[PDB]
Amino acid sequence: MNTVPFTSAPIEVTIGIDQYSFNVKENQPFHGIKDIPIGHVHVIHFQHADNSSMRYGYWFDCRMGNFYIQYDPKDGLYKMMEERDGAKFENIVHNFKERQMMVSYPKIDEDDTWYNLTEFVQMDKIRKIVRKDENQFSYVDSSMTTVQENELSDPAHSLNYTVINFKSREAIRPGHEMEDFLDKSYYLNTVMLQGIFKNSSNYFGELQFAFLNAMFFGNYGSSLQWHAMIELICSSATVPKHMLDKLDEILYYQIKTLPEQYSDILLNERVWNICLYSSFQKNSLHNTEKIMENKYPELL
Amino acid sequence: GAMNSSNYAELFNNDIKLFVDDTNVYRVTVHKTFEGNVATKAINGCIFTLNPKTGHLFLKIIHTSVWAGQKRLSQLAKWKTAEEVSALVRSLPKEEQPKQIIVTRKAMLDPLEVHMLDFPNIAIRPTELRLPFSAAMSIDKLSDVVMKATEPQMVLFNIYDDWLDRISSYTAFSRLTLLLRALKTNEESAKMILLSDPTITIKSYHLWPSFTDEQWITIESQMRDLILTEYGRKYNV
Repeated sequence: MNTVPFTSAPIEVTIGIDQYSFNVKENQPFHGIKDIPIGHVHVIHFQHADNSSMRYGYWFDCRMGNFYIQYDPKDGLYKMMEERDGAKFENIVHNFKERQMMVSYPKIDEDDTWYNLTEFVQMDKIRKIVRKDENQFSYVDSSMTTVQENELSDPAHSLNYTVINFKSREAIRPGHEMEDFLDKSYYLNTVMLQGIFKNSSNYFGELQFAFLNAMFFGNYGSSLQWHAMIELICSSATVPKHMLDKLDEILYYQIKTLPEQYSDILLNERVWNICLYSSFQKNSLHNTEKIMENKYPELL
Repeated sequence: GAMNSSNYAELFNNDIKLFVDDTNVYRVTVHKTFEGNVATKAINGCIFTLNPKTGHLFLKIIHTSVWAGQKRLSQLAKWKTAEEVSALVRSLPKEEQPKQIIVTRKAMLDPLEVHMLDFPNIAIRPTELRLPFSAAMSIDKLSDVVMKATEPQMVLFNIYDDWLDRISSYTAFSRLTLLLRALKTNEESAKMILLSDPTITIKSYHLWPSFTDEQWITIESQMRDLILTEYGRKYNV
């Protein structure tokens, strides 16, 4: 079990850790989050009491270093940092625990939600999508745009998701125009799985990461990316059976976890009605279909 | 964006553009089978691809053999249209390739767009206009060449005959669309109006009669009266 200490909490802020969140008051004696489960990525995120705009946060994995939060009054945000002095860092973490100024990562033992949402998400891949190689953790916020968005302006701050475009030469083999557009199997399996992602796990990892950024930060281009990767699979007639079953599970936990109030902006009506009811894979998402009908029958 | 009443004069600037109409690509007769079930029989069709500024028509004949052994033919028809249009563009010298292609039915956008990915700088546009190009098979010479064909065949026409010698493209397109609108709403009457007078003939290299200017005015008024009459009848107004 690992710890992310906070130097202090100078401004009133809602702090999230994965799917949990706490309200912290201006200059409340808050000094970090403990008992964070080793073995998964995590995201710590923030929304200032004064600016319900720009949710922001940091993806990290505690196996990759000792990380802490420190408010910067110049840039006006809670920053993640790395402490390279392992001894100095154990000393801070122990003193804060002794004084019990830390909240406990509040996991229910029965609960596999966070595992289910992050199963294929791997910190090394996140750091290729969020390129900032001097840090072992990755910053994401509400306003960051994706590479594809930039094409249709600052590249240093971009989400370098894999570009998916159903009306592109990449997607459409010459002479198979109609076939490939109506049946994306060759784009999914040869171009994307075998070519770019190399395996289904990396593909599912990007898909889950895009979902989590749309959910946690209302990052619009991540939501586009999540829907695109879903649609590519659902619009392929030939999909490995193991990928369909896993997809059903992935989507089920994403739909399960989404805040009910956000179903309007976070769920693309066209994509979901097409995936669940028109696509080759209509009949292959039984759990996802069942949870969608019982929780968001309006959208459908 | 879409083409509508507002940007109507853009058809007649010097940016090369083509209308594509697919309504006559996949044509069938519906009949009963011996067992009393319904069946279709395809007949030859055509893609109506027209430069509205110059009159040049690129009439790609679609022979029934295209359909042999294929499923979902109405969907395939859209993709075949897009394939043929794309090949037409590739066949044209660079300086004759259109800058825009305007499809008369929105369902052609994705098929053409996909077929034209090699031409990213050719813009594929829908239209809000309710153009009467389906009535092209009401023009006797176009219908005859389609129905006589024994193989895929491209036949080139000028759909304005020699009218541009005397009127502008804008006026020529307005005449063409009035004639076709009339043929669409009441073919028999439309055709009666055009041929009533046997002393006004169609040149072997033309589609329409050699009306004088004054006779075109009488014709156009007759066509307008036809269209209004049929409107009152349709809607009881």
